[PDB]
Amino acid sequence: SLRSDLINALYDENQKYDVCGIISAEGKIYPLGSDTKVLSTIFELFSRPIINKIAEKHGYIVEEPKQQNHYPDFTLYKPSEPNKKIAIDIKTTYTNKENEKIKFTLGGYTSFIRNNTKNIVYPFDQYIAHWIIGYVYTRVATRKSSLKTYNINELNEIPKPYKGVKVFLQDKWVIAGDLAGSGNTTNIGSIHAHYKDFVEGKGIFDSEDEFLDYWRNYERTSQLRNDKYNNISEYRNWIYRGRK
Amino acid sequence: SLRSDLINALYDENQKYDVCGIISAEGKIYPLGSDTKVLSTIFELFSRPIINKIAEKHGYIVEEPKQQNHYPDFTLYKPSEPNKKIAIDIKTTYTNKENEKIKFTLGGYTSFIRNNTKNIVYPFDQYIAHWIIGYVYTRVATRKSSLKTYNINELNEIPKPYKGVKVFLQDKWVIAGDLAGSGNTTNIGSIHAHYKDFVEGKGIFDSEDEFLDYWRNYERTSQLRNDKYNNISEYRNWIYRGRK
DNA sequence: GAAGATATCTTC
DNA sequence: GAAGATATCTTC
Repeated sequence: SLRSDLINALYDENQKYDVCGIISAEGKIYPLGSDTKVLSTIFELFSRPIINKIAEKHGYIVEEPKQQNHYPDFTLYKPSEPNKKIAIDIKTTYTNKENEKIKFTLGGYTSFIRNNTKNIVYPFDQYIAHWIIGYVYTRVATRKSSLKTYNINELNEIPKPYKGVKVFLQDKWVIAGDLAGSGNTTNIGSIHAHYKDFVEGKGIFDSEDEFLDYWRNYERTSQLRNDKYNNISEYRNWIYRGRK
Repeated sequence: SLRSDLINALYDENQKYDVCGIISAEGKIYPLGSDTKVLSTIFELFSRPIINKIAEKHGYIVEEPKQQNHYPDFTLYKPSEPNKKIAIDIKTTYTNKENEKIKFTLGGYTSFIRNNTKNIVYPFDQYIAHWIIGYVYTRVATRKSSLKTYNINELNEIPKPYKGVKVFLQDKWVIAGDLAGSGNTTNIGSIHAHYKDFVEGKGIFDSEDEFLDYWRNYERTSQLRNDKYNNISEYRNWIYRGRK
């Protein structure tokens, strides 16, 4: 499908290429940093051409936000299906040691999921799928060699600020958890699990609708949540007790 | 001085080079996006090797954070002078037009400026200077070639996601304003001005200490601030009335 | 201007 | 766990 094609394209691309720096048109190379502020951006840019290749070959139009801070990174839709859009968002996190638990922030829980037109390229109801391309890299301490510029034929001399980058595509609802991903920035937290649970889709919500509802009624602070619900069990009991 | 040499070196690199993408060790090129989450990271890395070079020419050890959200981007210091460290931060903003007013977020007003050791590589009292390397770009839109990947002999075809980047170096207190630069994430706001005034140093505070005192006592919300002070003027009257 | 969005992590 | 930090922007 588009999806299985996308993931194979993703793994493939990830297996064959290791990003090492930013190149200037004049040919000069600036190495990278080993922090997520850098790598999430790098990984976002690394994905762009892959998603578009695969998308294109499946008859889908690829549209990026024109304005800043509008979900999603990538809006996909067959021209014949304007109301069957697929939102693709790229998220990154790190691991201190290769093979340890990860967790992602899954976007706002007080923005577009609460306001059909807020911070989004197309009204939310126009999307049928919300996919997450999650990159995970193992941190690598910066070396002195990073503080230098490089030439095109010194690429492998350039040090990488990561090790073990693994990628996955999964449905946002299937990887969502019941714990906030951020505090002041009110993000949905994903499940706290190892890379494979994200691939295999080891979620905790029964459907995409349960996901959306839990998050639509999640209170911003623990004080407010402790008198309503704070985890999937208490949500269900809250639904049961009549919402409440 | 380290500073005039830094500013000049910055000017010149920015003048001789245009960042146009990320490069993989294998030579494949993914072009850049047009938002600041990309360009800030890009201008940030661009600056790394320039700052390092000038600091070493001037006999200064350069230190980046080991830790992730620890100011400053660069801690420069002469071995001989451990308590006379200089903090350097790279910040980016954009203009829809080519020469319009700009403003920067100058970092938190509730972290290291309030707790000597919070979110900072070295205690705040070991820094005798806090510099800002500011980048401004005019946003340009495209895609007629941004969603493809290029090869090294193709750097020329790549579209650059910006126009008119300008860079300046200035003491944070000298460009600090009196209005928050962010709400929930509590950032210091710079002055709202033209590129020239930042270069110039057309600030509003009397001294770095007035800058720090204003910001250390700034209430997080307007409700709290309307009963105290909300601008340099009211703050001064507040100092006068006996810090009350 | 004020508050809260964009994404992700560390601190408390 | 919660809350608040990292940086910058848009929305209100």
